[PDB]
Amino acid sequence: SKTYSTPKRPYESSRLDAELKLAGEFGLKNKKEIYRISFQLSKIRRAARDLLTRDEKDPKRLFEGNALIRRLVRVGVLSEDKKKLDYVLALKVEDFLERRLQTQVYKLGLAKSVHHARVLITQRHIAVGKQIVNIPSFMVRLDSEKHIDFAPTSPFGGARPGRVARRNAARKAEASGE
Amino acid sequence: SDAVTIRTRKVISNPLLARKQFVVDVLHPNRANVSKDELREKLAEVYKAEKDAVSVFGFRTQFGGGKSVGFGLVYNSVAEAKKFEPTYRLVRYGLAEKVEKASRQQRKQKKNRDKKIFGTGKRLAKKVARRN
Amino acid sequence: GKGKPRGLNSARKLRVHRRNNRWAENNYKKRLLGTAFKSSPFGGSSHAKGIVLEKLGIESKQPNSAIRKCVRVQLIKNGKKVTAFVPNDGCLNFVDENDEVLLAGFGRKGKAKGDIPGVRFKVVKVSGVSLLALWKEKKEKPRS
Amino acid sequence: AKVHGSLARAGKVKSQTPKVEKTEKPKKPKGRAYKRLLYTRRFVNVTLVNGKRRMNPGPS
Amino acid sequence: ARGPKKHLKRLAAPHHWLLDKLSGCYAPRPSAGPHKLRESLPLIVFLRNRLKYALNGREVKAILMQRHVKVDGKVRTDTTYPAGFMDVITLDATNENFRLVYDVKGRFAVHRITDEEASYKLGKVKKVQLGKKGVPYVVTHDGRTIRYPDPNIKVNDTVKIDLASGKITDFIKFDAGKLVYVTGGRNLGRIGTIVHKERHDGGFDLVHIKDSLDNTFVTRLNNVFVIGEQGKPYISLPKGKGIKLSIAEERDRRRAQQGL
RNA sequence: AGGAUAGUGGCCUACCAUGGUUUCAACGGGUAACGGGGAAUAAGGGUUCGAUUCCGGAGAGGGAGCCUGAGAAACGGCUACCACAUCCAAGGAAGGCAGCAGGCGCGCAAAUUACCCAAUCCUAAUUCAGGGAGGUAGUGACAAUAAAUAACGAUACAGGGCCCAUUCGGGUCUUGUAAUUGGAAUGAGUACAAUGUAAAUACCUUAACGAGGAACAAUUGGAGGGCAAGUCUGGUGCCAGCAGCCGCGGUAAUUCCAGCUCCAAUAGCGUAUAUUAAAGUUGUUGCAGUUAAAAAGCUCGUAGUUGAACUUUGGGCCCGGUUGGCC
Repeated sequence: SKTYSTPKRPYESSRLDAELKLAGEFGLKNKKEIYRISFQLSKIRRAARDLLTRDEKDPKRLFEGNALIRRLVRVGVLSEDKKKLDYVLALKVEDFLERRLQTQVYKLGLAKSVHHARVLITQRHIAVGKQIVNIPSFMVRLDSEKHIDFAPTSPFGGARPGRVARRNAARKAEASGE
Repeated sequence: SDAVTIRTRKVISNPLLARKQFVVDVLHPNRANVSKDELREKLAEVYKAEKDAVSVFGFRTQFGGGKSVGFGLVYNSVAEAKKFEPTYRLVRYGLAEKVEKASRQQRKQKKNRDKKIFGTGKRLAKKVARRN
Repeated sequence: GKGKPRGLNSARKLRVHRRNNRWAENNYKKRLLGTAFKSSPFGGSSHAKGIVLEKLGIESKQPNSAIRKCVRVQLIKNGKKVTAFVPNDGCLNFVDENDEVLLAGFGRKGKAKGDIPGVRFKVVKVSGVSLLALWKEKKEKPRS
Repeated sequence: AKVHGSLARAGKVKSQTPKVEKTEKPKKPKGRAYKRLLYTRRFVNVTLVNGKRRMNPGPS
Repeated sequence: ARGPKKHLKRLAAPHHWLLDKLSGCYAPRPSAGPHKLRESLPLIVFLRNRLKYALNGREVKAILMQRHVKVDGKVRTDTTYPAGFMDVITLDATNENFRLVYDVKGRFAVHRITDEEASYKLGKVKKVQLGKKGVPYVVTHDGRTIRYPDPNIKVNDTVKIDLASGKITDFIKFDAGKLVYVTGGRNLGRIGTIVHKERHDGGFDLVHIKDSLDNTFVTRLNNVFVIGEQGKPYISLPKGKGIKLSIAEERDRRRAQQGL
């Protein structure tokens, strides 16, 4: 009841280039996150490989392939134009990272950087629906895109300015008619 | 307490225990988060028990806050409550007194001492040499 | 016809052939006969505590030239006497005689390492503290 | 195999080093910030003669 | 060893009670009773886990020690009483008569029935013997001995029992064209109108069955249980009727059935 | 044939006969051997592990014997012998943690003499008692999951995309560097409270307090190749030491000792041992055998392995399934 694994060659500069580019583009702190997405993608790919080896119009193929496709579609990784169980193999880590929330925050605006987006998420701001979320790796399901907003709490979306403004109001505005 | 907004989901009647058992859902923005006894009052006000045939527990808050969910009971009589509900909940609600008993290992030591049968007379006077 | 039997009922010959021919790789022979538990001062263990009998200067193998500053160590669970290398410039001063050390393997899975002849182990700890820590002055040796 | 070797010479160089002390310098960021830093330092600034780059080039 | 086990761990309990395993600890061991350990359902499970009338074993005991609940017209205040197939459970709270039957996935379907249907139950005769003083008796699947039955009641037939008097009202023979409720096996909970039978002396008599969808299958006669004729069962059947809609049909349903 | 057994049976004996197993590996020896479900790693085939959280075998220091009972060859039950060992007013008496917690030894190598029956369930003449079973917390970097250590501006330097497509007009902006500076966001940590709980501690909630660096300061390994990362500085000078391997070091060390800079993984990183892949370097899939290791000196020959071709083909006529494709 536990799980995860990592890569083979510890070097190979081409990989390092690609990984660091993805990390800079998507606001990541580790290679473990890219490794995690590649792991998920590998599970998906080998499942679809087995199903494609099976016969067409085979019940297990139909069932599990339609299920996998439905899951990836409702996450938004697999576009609804390509729904045939071969782009599931053609998928990529960019296509998953684009559906991460941090990336979705930035691309939806609202943060003016992916690093600012990560900070806002982990600082008890952005909520999804009404549930507050503090995990950049969240995988929006294509429908909460129109529900990502600042929280009812969380200044920039609501109530008390918190600490710094609250204290500077007393350092400054109270300190007027001493 | 701004729009405390209690709701009761999944209501089951249990006549063979004489209760209504349900799920309490509190929507509690911008306050000190629940007040179980406020729930007891607000819920007896709608289920007609006045305080004490109502038992309620579990009450986890959603991450981010503003909402909590727990389990709730409302009985048809305080007597039925005092016989069916357990004593730790009755103590929580003040409808009973938690007995002042000895520690567990002390009770056990006492039992193991009392497993040895005697009291008659002046043979009392030489128990300094039992185990030493 | 490739020597081996291909017949559908030749599985006995094939597997008995394997059984007889697996006794030509070193790892299999080691595992099965048991050489860790019979030979090998560490009885199939990774580490072993020992008492320092002596300090030693082993002259390196050619074409190098140096003295490697090892110790003769008596093991506690076997009584076997063993040479072990003290790395990390100094640390022969941080060990002393009749000190309890902890030895580990010197890396090459039995066989010896580099220019040090006869030596198969290295010192990791002295009197409960790591030589790395003592060398980087993160800790100091207990004298009392 | 060998008893004779003058163990006095141990610790020679580490004792004889001209001890230099570490310069206190600004604090480097840690984590996500460091990856940002490296992405900049790689895909912004440096290259070298007609096809090349180096990441720790000595002064020349 | 050294005498019989009194405990039963979570993971060892039959899968059709549905609780939790990894060091979740213990499970309720059915006491000795009319039914077998695995092919049974204790009342603690029927009441805490299925109906949700209770949350704890002490609550279940508080229920059972009030003569509220009775199995086959008899109270059975035992917590781990093994109730089984075609057993009638009667609660005067809500006047709910529960028949224990099987859903198609093999769990114990919680069938609610009328009092007139709870008046009786059914029983598969396991053996027919002469007892002492030349008195014939039949033994059912629920360990019920019945003396002096109709002499035409041969083995594997089923019997209608009045449950207040342990007497026989009517019997149904084992023949082709008779309904069947499979008890035990992979094909547990299916209902399929015996096609024919395969003898195999000394070798576990087999039965070939045919669902209403003409989905033929095969089971073992020890696992077969007749209940009536073609299209005229003797019990109210559960929601599903023993068809085993495949996983594909099931998802087609619960996607087109309802957007909720 | 009898006896014994709950019962079968050389189980035990009486009489009788002389059989039974074995190169299709008997018997014997070894096992750092409880067995399985299963674990690790594998394109596929496979190799290794499996003391364990299920299942069943055993055992309660070693042996043996037995009472009671439905059930024990019982050990938190007796009897004896052996070995260890406690109390003593020396006459005798009482023992068995491979249950719980301790932490004497052994060692490379493993936690609190804690709280509780509130859950899981079990036992009992039993809804009420008991339960170190079990749960709860404490220690715990065994392993796993998520994931902070900072984000955004303005002025001085090196560039510019797009809005009004009305000339160098304002700009919702933009890529890096500052003994430049701002207000914003917090949480880790304290903590009134309630919640949680058998009762507490924590988690989830949450008033109040809680960042500007000299501060709430991330290490671990390396920078010759393999193998990402120094044609920098100082020291030492076949010494000290590095180095898994190849190799550095002998007065200009890209390898040692340090500083600076840089790299890799990162709350994790090294080292040792073992094992798996790599290893088609065990080769059924799938090796090799003239000369690199290996064709027996040659023939016969049993087991084993392997073994030529041939026996109803072909043609029709209907029935009803799954797929297409007019509409």
